[PDB]
Amino acid sequence: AAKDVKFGNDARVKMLRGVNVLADAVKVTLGPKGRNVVLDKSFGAPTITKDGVSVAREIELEDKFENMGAQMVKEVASKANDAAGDGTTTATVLAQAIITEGLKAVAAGMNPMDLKRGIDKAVTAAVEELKALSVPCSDSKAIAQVGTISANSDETVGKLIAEAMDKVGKEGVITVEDGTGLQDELDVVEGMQFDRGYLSPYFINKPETGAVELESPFILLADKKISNIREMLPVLEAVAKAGKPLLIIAEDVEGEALATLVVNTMRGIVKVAAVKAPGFGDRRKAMLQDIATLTGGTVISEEIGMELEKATLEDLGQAKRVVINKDTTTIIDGVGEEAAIQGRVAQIRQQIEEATSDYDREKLQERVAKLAGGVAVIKVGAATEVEMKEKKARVEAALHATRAAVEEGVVAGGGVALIRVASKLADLRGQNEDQNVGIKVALRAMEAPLRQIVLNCGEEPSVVANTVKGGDGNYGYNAATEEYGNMIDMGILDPTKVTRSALQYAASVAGLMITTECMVTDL
Amino acid sequence: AAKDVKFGNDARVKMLRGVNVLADAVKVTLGPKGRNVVLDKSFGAPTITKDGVSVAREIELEDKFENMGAQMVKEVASKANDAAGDGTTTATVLAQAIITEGLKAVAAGMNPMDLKRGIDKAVTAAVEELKALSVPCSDSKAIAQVGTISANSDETVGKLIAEAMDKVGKEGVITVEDGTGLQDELDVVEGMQFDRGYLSPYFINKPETGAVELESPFILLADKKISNIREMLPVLEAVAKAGKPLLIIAEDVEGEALATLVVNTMRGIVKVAAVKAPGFGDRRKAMLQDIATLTGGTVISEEIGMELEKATLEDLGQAKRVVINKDTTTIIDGVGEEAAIQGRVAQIRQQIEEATSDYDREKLQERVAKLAGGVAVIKVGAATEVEMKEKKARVEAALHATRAAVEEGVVAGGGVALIRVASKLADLRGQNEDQNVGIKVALRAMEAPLRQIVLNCGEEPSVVANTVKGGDGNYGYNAATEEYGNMIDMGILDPTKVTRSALQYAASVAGLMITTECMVTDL
Amino acid sequence: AAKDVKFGNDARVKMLRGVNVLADAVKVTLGPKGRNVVLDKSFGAPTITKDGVSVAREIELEDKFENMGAQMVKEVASKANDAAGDGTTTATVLAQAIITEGLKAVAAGMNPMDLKRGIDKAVTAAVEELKALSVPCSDSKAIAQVGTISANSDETVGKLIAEAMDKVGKEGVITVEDGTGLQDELDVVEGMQFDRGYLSPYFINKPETGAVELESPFILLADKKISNIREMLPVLEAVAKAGKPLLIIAEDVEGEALATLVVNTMRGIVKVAAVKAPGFGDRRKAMLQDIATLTGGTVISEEIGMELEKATLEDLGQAKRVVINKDTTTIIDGVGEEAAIQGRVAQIRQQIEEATSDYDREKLQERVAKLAGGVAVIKVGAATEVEMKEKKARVEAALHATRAAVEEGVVAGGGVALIRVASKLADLRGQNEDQNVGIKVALRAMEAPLRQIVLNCGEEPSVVANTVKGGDGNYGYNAATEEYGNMIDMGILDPTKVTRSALQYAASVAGLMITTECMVTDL
Ligand SMILES: Nc1ncnc2c1ncn2[C@@H]1O[C@H](COP(=O)(O)OP(=O)(O)OP(=O)(O)O)[C@@H](O)[C@H]1O
Ligand SMILES: [Mg+2]
Repeated sequence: AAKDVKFGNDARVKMLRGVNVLADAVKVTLGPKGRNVVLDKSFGAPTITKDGVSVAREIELEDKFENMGAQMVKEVASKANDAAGDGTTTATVLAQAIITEGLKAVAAGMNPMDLKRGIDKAVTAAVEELKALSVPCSDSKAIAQVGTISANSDETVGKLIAEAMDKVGKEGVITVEDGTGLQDELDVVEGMQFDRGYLSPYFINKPETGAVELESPFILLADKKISNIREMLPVLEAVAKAGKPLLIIAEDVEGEALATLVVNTMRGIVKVAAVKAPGFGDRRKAMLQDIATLTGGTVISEEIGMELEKATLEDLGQAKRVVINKDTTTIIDGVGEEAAIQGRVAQIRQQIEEATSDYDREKLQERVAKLAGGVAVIKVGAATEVEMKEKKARVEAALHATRAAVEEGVVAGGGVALIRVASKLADLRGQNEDQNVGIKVALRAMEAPLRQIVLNCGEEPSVVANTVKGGDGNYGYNAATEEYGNMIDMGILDPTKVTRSALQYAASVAGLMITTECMVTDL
Repeated sequence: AAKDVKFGNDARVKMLRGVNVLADAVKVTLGPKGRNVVLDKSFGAPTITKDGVSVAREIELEDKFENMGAQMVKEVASKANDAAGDGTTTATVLAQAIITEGLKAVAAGMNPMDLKRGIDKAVTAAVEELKALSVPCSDSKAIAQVGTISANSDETVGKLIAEAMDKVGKEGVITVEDGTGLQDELDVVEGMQFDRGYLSPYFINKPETGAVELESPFILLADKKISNIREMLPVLEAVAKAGKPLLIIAEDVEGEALATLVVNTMRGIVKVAAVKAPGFGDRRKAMLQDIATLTGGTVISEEIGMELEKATLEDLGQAKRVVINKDTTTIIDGVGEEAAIQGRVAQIRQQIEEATSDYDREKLQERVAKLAGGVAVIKVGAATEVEMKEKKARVEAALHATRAAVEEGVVAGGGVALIRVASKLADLRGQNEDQNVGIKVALRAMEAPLRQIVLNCGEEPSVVANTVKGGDGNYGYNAATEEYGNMIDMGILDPTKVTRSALQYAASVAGLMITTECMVTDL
Repeated sequence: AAKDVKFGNDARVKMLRGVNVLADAVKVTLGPKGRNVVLDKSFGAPTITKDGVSVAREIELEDKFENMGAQMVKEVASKANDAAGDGTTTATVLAQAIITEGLKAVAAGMNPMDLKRGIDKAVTAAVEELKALSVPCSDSKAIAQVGTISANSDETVGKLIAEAMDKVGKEGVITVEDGTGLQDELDVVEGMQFDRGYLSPYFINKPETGAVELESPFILLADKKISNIREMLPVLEAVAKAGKPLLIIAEDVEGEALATLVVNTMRGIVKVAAVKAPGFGDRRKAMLQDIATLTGGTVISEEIGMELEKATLEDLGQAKRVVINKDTTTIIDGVGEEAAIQGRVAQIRQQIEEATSDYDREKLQERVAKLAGGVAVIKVGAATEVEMKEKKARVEAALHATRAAVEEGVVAGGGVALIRVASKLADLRGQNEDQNVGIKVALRAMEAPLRQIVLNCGEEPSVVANTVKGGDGNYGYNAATEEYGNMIDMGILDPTKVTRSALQYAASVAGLMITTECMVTDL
């Protein structure tokens, strides 16, 4: 394209404008008194929403430069939600704050690199402080309390989570499914989960949540790199004859002919999803075995002279359901052979006993944990299909909030934790003055979420912030009841992981953007 | 595509303008002295109408923001007509009123969230007041009086309704069909009705009323989720050979291949409609059985290893006629086996006797009520096909009006009930002053319908409103005769359900719109 | 030409906007926190001053409506400014707050008349509270502090004022002159000041103040009025030989005969001034004698039979310089005779004792006092001439404020009095709600200026205001200290009169602005 190139402050004002549109649109929804946002749809009537993630998804600007600013913050802030299951809007609010004051200082002649070092330092210390402020959430009593809090004070949801976690471990794999009636059901089943997402976003299925569900799919295990459809057609035909969907777990699927056809062609004729095999090197092969035995299928390895051209249906494994997302694949009910699965777990258990290094032992037991761990399936029952569907959503939300809570504890919600740790860091300094203003920039930015929340309440944000800061510990402002108090006692908290991810990612883009001297885009 | 984003008062004036165009166009038709509205048609000569619903359907604005305002109010107001069988225009008039004054207050600096709380409170109390003001309509004498009133004082229509309702219960399923001659006919027949509408609006048949009629259709019962046409083609072919239309009652039909072909392809070759099975969980399966026995067909369940690939015509049930709409499916004459149907009803009746909980008993008898209830078919006879067709329409209307009347009674029509309950709530207050103006905003809005009605009469609306308010009970203004009096005695009333739905939905959008800070639309 | 007229809110908005613009600049400047200010001039090099007013003076609004609205505030403010000597800004600040609220109320549609009444009522109450609150001016140390306030942390000015004040006496008038050199000089000047107006503004000299200063004025004293030229003429002839500027003292000059000839006939190229002789009756004569002695000139009376014509220049005394203002005319230094002046004083002094009556004593004592007191002159040095002018202006302002402050007594500054009174005021209720709101508005207005100072501080005025209100007695916030302490103890006090004056004027303006439905402008 002939390009349009901008440098320094020119590129600065451009990015700031794009960020302000994105942040201002999204932040109106912040807090219990958050306002609505109308998103036009050609499909029919507009959508009125308060989900800041939905709003962000719709933000695209006309000016190429401003749009670059917005798309940058959107990409990083989204990583927060992916990591902690929440944090995107807060990440956006913080990012806008750091970027606004950062660029002001830059334009005032301060050194961008120093400013960033200062911002980065304040964030390091602040994360330490949050870690210290964190209230743990380990015992089943705590787990349930967090669960119900997340489920809008639903004692039943908290119970479900706590029960599932107890029956499968706090770091065990738990799924949520539709109930068969009024009563909730919970049953551990043969399954597994690995950190590998879909190869193509175009594999997204009915689940609007950005995931893909496959009922009774055929699992295809091939440690080869499939770039062409030719040597896979026979399998595809057989699968098609079965009418069942397919899950391709290979070393990697290349977008030359395979991923191309699998997506561009299979837009209705079949249901095929593809993901990379877990791990690398030799472990990649071993793990595929675990998955194979688990699903009862066999792996096609060129090493053994296995040919996908001859891969029959009996080679393919199967599971009651499979759910894949951005960065994870969960095999819910492997049709494997109980004894076979137990045999492998034992085989690996033996290998662990005869391990000659910590690294070997560690990875070895991570594998047995997956196989021997199983999947806990929660079946949300209710009186009506509507209630059932609504409760199910609540359970899914509470489950992600609670898991984050068990991992890093919990902290005063309502934007109070950030304003708390910030008030502590008032004496923090750096290698020099620029670095110092960098530190101040971040500390002041940490007050943005609470001030926004109080803004939507029709209250004075600088007065409430001033008050909350003067307090100590988990003392804050409850925007729901609009009264001060102990945030934790008032049941207003966030998993420390989301507040952390939000701050870190926010500081990440803010740092990159503050140290950007040139922007290039098509005319 | 690049978006155009508006915040605060800017988005405010935009929505208000779009709402005023929609409301002003529709409200000219309000009352006995309502004016006409000409709707251009490319198809030929323009249509002159007084049906406010038809007018609304045509309203689309050029400005993307203003159009969003109009489409919002149209979507919610339509829910009133769907719920109570009327109320859309009143809902629009009220909505415009609440929104107009609400936004004024917002722009005056009042808290949007408070204003909405106040509006919401006044509506809660007002609905209580309407409930108190309601004159019941239960005895057959009342039922007939309401019926004839709705049928433009036709004693025969009232009789028909009362007779049908008596022969099948006030909450029983009653249909209206074309007569075979001069005399009206009424006969209860084997049938059923469940709250499940068409999956695709594109299934609408000849009935312009937004419904779909199917003569002697083949009912296909499958508790599976049909997303692909492949495993259903054989059935479709067989059905095609029969020339009879088809009704697909499945767990859900996904728009991947099935709903896609069934709609996009079957635009003339066949007549196929699809709806979701009633209920969820285990009840979904049980109910499908009821429907199966009722229509004489069998359900295809993967659990039993049933394959749609082998679903022959004998598996499909049949009914004399089936009528599906936005949110309901009515099986008018099941070709089921009398004894079989009686057997099931007995079987379930036994289950009720051995029930171990209120929830079980309740749902169990709801099912027997459907099967054992049957459908009352009214056959509108007349001297000429024109008369027959016109009377039939009257019967259908009177039948919505009367059913709504039996459910929640009846109240002074002519916009008098709303202005009545409002005059009572003059001392109502809230948590604060903003909330108070919120309350006033709603109370003043409740006078809009009557004032509009009187406006179309060429009379002074503030004088008539002032007078009606000073009165008491069902005392109001009869815009037909243009004299004051007792609305109920003058036979000018509305089912309490429509006045309620109108107010609630109106306050709903008005509330959302008043608490909207940002609008996003394509450039 | 044609005028554009606006009515209702539209008129109001223009005024409001205009008011805000003017107010905003003023508000920031006001308070020691605010920085001084320099004013640009197209005319020439920029003018350097430290006045809130000046900013207002500079500010003109392009929009006629806005400008006019702005003008209204300024004019009132100036009036307050003159009387108070200070608090120009305060009035402006107060007015703006009041106006905005009042306008909002107008937006409310409450009848503004009540609001104005309420405001007036509130003002009256506040005034009473203030008066009680106010305490007598403290000693010179306080005076210096008072001076410093006018100083805006100009220590020297306060010192100068105090020093000048001490020597002269508070009662004694102090005059400011440009410094001879960088070092300030304070010289007491012998001479008497008597409060006499200048007959015509025409006489009024070049300087903006309009006080007329004559260099080496010649003083002619006549008891008799100067009827006509002819009697004058022989005086004039001597004067022609003269040509040093002439000052004339006469009991009165009948305007037409003298003035008509003088103005029309006489170019008046030589500077001339006329003043009425101080006092009336014998006392007036006595005063004249005192003046005459001080001048060293002689007075001619009909009773003496001395002729003006006969009287030569020698009879006329000379003064080093004379300054005349409308209120008063003073002679900075008559050449006089040292012995003569002293002798006269003694003679008068003897007379004072001699007279039995108080009345006689008072007149005599007053007469002696004037001569004895003399006038005090203050010179302001500066690094540069420009600075000196700026300094001088500040000094002058301080002096007036100080003088006013002392007589009035001092009240806590910082708008502490205003806030304090308001709380009491709040309890008071207006006759009707509309009045009530207005009353509240006035109270709110009072609070605001405290906030503005706080804002300059950058401290959140809310907390400060709240804290200030909470404290009983004199409780306030010292900007400089940024510590809470008694205002009196702090010694930062604003004059009661100034505070009172500003408030009243602001209220008046605000009320007027609110009332004014319509504005008219030229096209
Ligand atoms: N250290 C201080 N703490 C509190 N308030 C102070 C302090 N020093 C002065 N002030 C206040 O600042 C105001 C005086 O400033 P300024 O003279 O600018 O206001 P103004 O008289 O209204 O404006 P102008 O003098 O331009 O008319 C008074 O209310 C005074 O009490
Ligand atoms: Mg001042």
